[PDB]
Amino acid sequence: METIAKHRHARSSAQKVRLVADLIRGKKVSQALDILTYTNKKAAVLVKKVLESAIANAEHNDGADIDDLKVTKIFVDEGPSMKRIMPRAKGRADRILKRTSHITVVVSDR
Amino acid sequence: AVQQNKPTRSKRGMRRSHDALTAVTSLSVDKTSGEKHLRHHITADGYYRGRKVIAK
Amino acid sequence: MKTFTAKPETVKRDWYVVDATGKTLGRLATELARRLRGKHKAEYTPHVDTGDYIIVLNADKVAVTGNKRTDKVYYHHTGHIGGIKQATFEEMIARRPERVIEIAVKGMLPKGPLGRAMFRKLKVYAGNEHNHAAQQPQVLDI
Amino acid sequence: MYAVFQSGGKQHRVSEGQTVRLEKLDIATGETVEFAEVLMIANGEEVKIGVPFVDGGVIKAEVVAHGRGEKVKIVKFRRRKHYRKQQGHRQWFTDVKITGISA
Amino acid sequence: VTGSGKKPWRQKGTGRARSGSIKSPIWRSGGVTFAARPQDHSQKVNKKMYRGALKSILSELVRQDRLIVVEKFSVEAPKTKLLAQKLKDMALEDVLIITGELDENLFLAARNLHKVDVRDATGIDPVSLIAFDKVVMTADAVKQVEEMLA
Amino acid sequence: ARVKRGVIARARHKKILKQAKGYYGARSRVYRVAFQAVIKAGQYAYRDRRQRKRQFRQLWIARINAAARQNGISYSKFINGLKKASVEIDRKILADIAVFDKVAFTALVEKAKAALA
Amino acid sequence: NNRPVYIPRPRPPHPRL
RNA sequence: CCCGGCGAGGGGAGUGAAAAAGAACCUGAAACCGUGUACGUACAAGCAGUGGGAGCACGCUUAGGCGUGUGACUGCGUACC
RNA sequence: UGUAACGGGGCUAAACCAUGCACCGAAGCUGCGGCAGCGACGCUUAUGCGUUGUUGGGUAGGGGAGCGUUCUGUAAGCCUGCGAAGGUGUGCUGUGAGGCAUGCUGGAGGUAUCAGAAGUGCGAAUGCUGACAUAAGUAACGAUAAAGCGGGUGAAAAGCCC
Repeated sequence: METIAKHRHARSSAQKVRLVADLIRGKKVSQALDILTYTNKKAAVLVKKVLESAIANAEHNDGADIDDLKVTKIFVDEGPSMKRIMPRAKGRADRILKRTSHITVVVSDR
Repeated sequence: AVQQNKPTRSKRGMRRSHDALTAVTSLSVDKTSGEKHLRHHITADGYYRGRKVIAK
Repeated sequence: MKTFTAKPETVKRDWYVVDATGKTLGRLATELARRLRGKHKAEYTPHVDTGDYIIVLNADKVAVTGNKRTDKVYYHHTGHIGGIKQATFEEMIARRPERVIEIAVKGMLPKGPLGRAMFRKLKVYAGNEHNHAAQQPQVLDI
Repeated sequence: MYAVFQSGGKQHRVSEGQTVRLEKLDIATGETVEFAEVLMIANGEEVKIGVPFVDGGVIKAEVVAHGRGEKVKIVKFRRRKHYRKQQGHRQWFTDVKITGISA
Repeated sequence: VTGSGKKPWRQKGTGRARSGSIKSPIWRSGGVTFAARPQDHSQKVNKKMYRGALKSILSELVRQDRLIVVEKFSVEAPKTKLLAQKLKDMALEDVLIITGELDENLFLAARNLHKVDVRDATGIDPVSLIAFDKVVMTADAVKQVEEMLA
Repeated sequence: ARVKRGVIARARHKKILKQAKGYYGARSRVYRVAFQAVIKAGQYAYRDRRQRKRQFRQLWIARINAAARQNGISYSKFINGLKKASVEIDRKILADIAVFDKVAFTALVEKAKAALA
Repeated sequence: NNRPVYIPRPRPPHPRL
């Protein structure tokens, strides 16, 4: 089954979250969950929440037996960026980009 | 002090090849409560080596 | 139709033994480069290594005409502040007699991955004995 | 069992019952053509040309197609001299199948 | 273009291209290098050339039998239905009716007919003759044409 | 009558980028660089349409020279013998014969030797 | 996005080779 | 209805001709950033292409090739204005 | 800076002089196929040529002939919700700018032919506007007056409250 689950407009940068995503790609949900539980990154708790939601969606809207689920696909895409002005020396101004991202997790039983 | 040509995405990825994180993959199971925890660390509920150490 | 091109998988390579005693260094080396490149075969292809394995014996017995035995100088740089080192023909023969023959062949072959590949076929020995008797190395008179 | 013949300014080596592409010829697509200018005929026994074009050797061939070749793009460009030119070419070809080779 | 002539920035020192005004044509929101102005596109045509073209057009309509001459063409009442019937039995759908004298009765009947036009001999133009598939001229309308064409 | 050039410009850029397919980096992605790459490929293609003819000519001569020497005659002598014997076989066929039909080549060198002598 | 620069710079010893 | 912090965001359900029409809403190009698949790449020097070209992976009629993608190796080749 | 005054290997002939016969060698010449300009003639006479000879590197520049885009008439005609424009691929086609058919998205406009008028074609102008890269997950996080612990609240506490 597809049972996708995504979290859009995460405040974390796509690059930073993408390191956490590569850790759990292709692994079973049981091993993915505790891998994220003991990863010391902010992106870890963002991805873990998405993974929890995906498992819940599969259990409720689709077939049960979430024990044999795997994270078939997981990817992070750059989202809209917020432009901010930050003063610098000599009356100079520069643009600060608050980068967001969309985290998409796909789990399946086959 | 500043670049003469913008490095490609190929060079950018090559430099980033060493930034990959590593999973702990070393989760031990408590002797009594059977709770997964980091090695040489107390469990979430407050167990270590079987005996409760936090009592809270 | 399309011109024939040798396929590296389906290439037969023979083994030969050349005695390098009393042979002019350059003229012997020129022949070796021709065999290693495979130019002597009717299926020669510039981008395919069609050459044959050559064993050279008695490298230290190679001969040079004129005063080249004492005037010939081999220079090599070590990539340092003043690391330019020179050796005469006698000094090279005393140190490593096989290297001089390899150096001669090295410069008579094309430069590139294919040139290095065909150079690896050459096997130069200082003595009169070789340990390649399992390859059926037929004697080549030249 | 093959022969060598000269057709369109360039020689071809064709075996029995094979299709060969050669320059355009003033022959309709459904007519046999003759090639009496046989440079060499090869078999189990070898016969050469003491005089060019053997003595009686001929080749029977049937026209198949009269198509045009793949498009070739010709680009002429002069650096810094404000001169660029483009062109295209499709060479006419004739497919012919060899039906018979004489002796 | 609404704006001011002040230089956007100083000639020298700035790291950007020299600029003279916010209204330059190579700038956004203001420009148009060669702005159009209201102009008259009418062109002169000689009287003889106009007459010659009109004579040429009339001759070829006769040659292609696209011109039909009939007696007086009139409608008893100002009704488009009557005019449609009168043109239906004549196998005409796109016709230009040219009459010597303009009568309101015929003018009103053809007003709501797009494919049908009613005109006077004086008010005749080359485009109308070319455009319309068939031209019907009354006997009176014909006579005035030669007099004006001469 | 204002004219917008968005549609035409996008068509031209797509055509160039399509011809630049397979190039590395910006040469296959960026039009400014792709246009230069496509033009240079055009010059090389025109030039190499002529180098190909001479490159194959050299290859045939090398093959004939190896085959002729294997039969005991130099290339220059072998070609001279054919001219004396009035043989119009060109290098392309000669190289092809040497690779495949050894007996036919042996007859040719024998014919060339007879003409020279 | 203009951000005019009003930063004058110090006059270094001119090359005057 | 479910995951979530009585969130944000999302998966179902329903409305609708259409929800990759969900209000960040018609069409949705390019630069730029990603995941998957095929091929190549860790002894090889340079405007990165072009000519020749093995191997591999896909399909086609035939059983030999033809096409598509990649491209070891090799000749020539110092961007544009 | 490093052999560094044959391009290198290397050569005592693979150097030099004299003679000779071979071969390699360019986009030159020839052979084969195709296109275009110009001048003739046999004949078509607003055009092919059973033909003939010759020409076709090119900047500044002069001459000739064309493609495509928006709008006007032709056109209340024609195509189009069993699918227009646009977008994105593929396959044919012309010496060229281009054209034609079609898969998927799209959702209601488009326009033959022949003429007419141009805000009619962009890679550069330290061009203008918007978007997005690079350096880079790098420098920095703004006075070196300084924090530590317990409890509380909370999904989460070094920064909040006690």
